[PDB]
Amino acid sequence: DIVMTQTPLSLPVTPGEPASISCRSSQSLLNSEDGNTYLDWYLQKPGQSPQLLIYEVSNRASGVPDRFSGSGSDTDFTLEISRVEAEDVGVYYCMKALEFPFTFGPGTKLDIK
Amino acid sequence: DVQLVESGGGLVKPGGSLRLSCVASGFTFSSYLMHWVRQAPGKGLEWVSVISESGGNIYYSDSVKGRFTISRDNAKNSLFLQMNSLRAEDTAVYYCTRGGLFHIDYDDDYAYYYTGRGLDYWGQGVLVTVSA
Amino acid sequence: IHLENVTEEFNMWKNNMVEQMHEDIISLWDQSLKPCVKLTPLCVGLQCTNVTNNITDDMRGELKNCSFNATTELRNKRQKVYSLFYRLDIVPMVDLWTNYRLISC
Amino acid sequence: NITDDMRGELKNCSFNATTELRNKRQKVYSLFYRLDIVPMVDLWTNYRLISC
Amino acid sequence: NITDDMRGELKNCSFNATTELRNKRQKVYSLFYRLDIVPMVDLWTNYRLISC
Ligand SMILES: *[C@@H]1O[C@H](CO)[C@@H](O[C@@H]2O[C@H](CO)[C@@H](O[C@@H]3O[C@H](CO)[C@@H](O)[C@H](O[C@H]4O[C@H](CO)[C@@H](O)[C@H](O)[C@@H]4O[C@H]4O[C@H](CO)[C@@H](O)[C@H](O)[C@@H]4O)[C@@H]3O)[C@H](O)[C@H]2NC(C)=O)[C@H](O)[C@H]1NC(C)=O
Ligand SMILES: *[C@@H]1O[C@H](CO)[C@@H](O[C@@H]2O[C@H](CO)[C@@H](O[C@@H]3O[C@H](CO)[C@@H](O)[C@H](O)[C@@H]3O)[C@H](O)[C@H]2NC(C)=O)[C@H](O)[C@H]1NC(C)=O
Ligand SMILES: *[C@@H]1O[C@H](CO)[C@@H](O[C@@H]2O[C@H](CO)[C@@H](O)[C@H](O)[C@H]2NC(C)=O)[C@H](O)[C@H]1NC(C)=O
Ligand SMILES: *[C@@H]1O[C@H](CO)[C@@H](O[C@@H]2O[C@H](CO)[C@@H](O)[C@H](O)[C@H]2NC(C)=O)[C@H](O)[C@H]1NC(C)=O
Ligand SMILES: *[C@@H]1O[C@H](CO)[C@@H](O)[C@H](O)[C@H]1NC(C)=O
Ligand SMILES: *[C@@H]1O[C@H](CO)[C@@H](O)[C@H](O)[C@H]1NC(C)=O
Ligand SMILES: *[C@@H]1O[C@H](CO)[C@@H](O)[C@H](O)[C@H]1NC(C)=O
Repeated sequence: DIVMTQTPLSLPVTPGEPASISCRSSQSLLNSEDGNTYLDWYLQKPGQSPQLLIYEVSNRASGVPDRFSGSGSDTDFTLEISRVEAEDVGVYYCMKALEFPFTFGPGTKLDIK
Repeated sequence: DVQLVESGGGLVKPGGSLRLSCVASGFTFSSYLMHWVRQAPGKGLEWVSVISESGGNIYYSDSVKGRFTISRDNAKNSLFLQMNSLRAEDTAVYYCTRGGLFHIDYDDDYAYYYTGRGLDYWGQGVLVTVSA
Repeated sequence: IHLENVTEEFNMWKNNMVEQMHEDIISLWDQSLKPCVKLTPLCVGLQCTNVTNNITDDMRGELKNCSFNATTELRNKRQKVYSLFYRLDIVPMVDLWTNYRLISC
Repeated sequence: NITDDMRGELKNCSFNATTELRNKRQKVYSLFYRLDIVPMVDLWTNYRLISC
Repeated sequence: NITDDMRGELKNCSFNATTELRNKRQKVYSLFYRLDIVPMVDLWTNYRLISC
């Protein structure tokens, strides 16, 4: 009953410049038990398994460069990168994490112009 | 040094069965939730199923109910996924991942604690092909 | 005893017998329920699904098949219990491996 | 040193007792009479108090 | 910002409180007066309440 969609399916960016990937939920992802919103961001580099970038709306995963920062409302989320290098491009996925039946959005392709 | 290595993939004919095995190391296996996620060629990531640390609580995505069974063996530090009645739509690279940290506080009346970290570490990936 | 030729003014809305009956019924109700089993150990999350029996058009979602880990005779043991609860008695909750909890907890 | 008529009458039973703090337990042992406990089947324990 | 007269009088105490559900715990912080706090050695915790 909850699905994820991402508008910027193709977002080329000039290397070294900021970019952001938006994501929208069909339903609120806020957990009323503790006030936290559960949404993960993942990046799958070509030829590699996906890695975790952001857990929860804004908590950065260990090992992830500080340039990656999540933000958002109960349904409207954005992942911002202050500068995108070749090491930071590939396919991004928005994964909901409120209800146990986890799902992924269609994903977006981040690339270098 | 968290490692997750899948094996047991290959080509299976439609209607057959195949069991994948993910071997974990670098952490206590019995303390974390385990997830399977699949990616069909040309498609994005699709969540498949999760098994609790004890194996007592299992939940599958609607798209994979019945056909897929998830199991684990904590003594052997391994996770298994048994696939039955495979369809052409089931061709995908399957990945095992570690979930959050679940702890039973024995002293505190067997209380439950859980810390989420998303899907944390991901494995190498094993390809399952369903075709004939 | 009938009182011939006695006219008495009544007012049923100023009758203190109503207030006494009310307090006596509430007091007896509380006295009856006080020495009984408390269900505080059952204020846990429930894993609830649709009832698998034949459901008529007016019963869809009214009754759910819920399961939970309840305490037992011994403090260090747990048991998995299945029961049917009415939708009115449970409310949605977000948790790990549960869907609902009892409305009054 | 147990006499002939006391063999199995008294048992040395250990258990995880609670403490004055909710989140801590104390491993204790005590001597119980056979009439106070009954057999139980478990992974780590084998008796329970007769009235529980 | 604590003046010299209040040094050591208040402490910021973290603990795992119970919550609405029997098997859940709520991590909370509170400020307690020093007179209500008694030292304990433990391994993780530092103090307990004086009346427990
Ligand atoms: C609510 O309470 C109930 C009651 O306490 C809980 O139910 C208990 O659940 C656990 C987990 O399911 C269960 O433990 C298993 O009991 C089996 C009894 O035969 C054991 O055989 C089993 O061992 C297997 O799994 C272990 C998992 O690591 C392995 O270490 C072990 O080697 C065994 O592996 C075999 O099985 C697996 C299956 O996945 C397979 O892959 C392997 O190849 C191999 O064949 C566990 O010890 C308890 O017995 C249940 N208790 C009772 C009384 O039945 C319930 O979980 C609680 N619910 C919640 C939400 O907390
Ligand atoms: C009081 O509670 C504690 C904690 O639950 C109990 O500790 C348990 O003790 C048993 C003793 O046999 C342990 O079993 C042993 O475990 C090791 C693990 O490596 C294994 O190699 C041995 O073969 C054996 O199985 C058990 O693990 C341990 N439990 C925990 C959770 O640590 C204790 O026994 C309880 N006391 C009583 C009197 O019930
Ligand atoms: C509620 O759910 C439980 C769990 O699925 C059902 O109990 C099981 O029912 C099957 C038959 O459908 C039995 O083979 C199992 O042995 C039962 N398990 C237990 C633990 O009791 C229960 O029947 C369901 N009830 C309703 C009304 O749908
Ligand atoms: C409150 O509870 C938490 C969770 O049980 C305790 O933090 C854990 O402490 C253990 C100590 O061995 C660590 O291994 C865990 O990693 C900690 N949890 C997390 C999520 O990091 C905490 O210490 C408890 N505090 C009190 C005061 O009781
Ligand atoms: C349960 O019944 C309700 C009735 O409205 C329905 O919406 C829901 O999808 C059903 N769920 C399942 C799992 O059958
Ligand atoms: C304890 O004493 C009883 C006395 O009948 C005996 O049967 C039993 O084997 C003894 N057990 C042990 C462990 O010494
Ligand atoms: C905390 O307060 C105590 C009061 O005795 C003092 O000794 C200690 O140095 C203080 N610690 C810090 C870090 O300010």
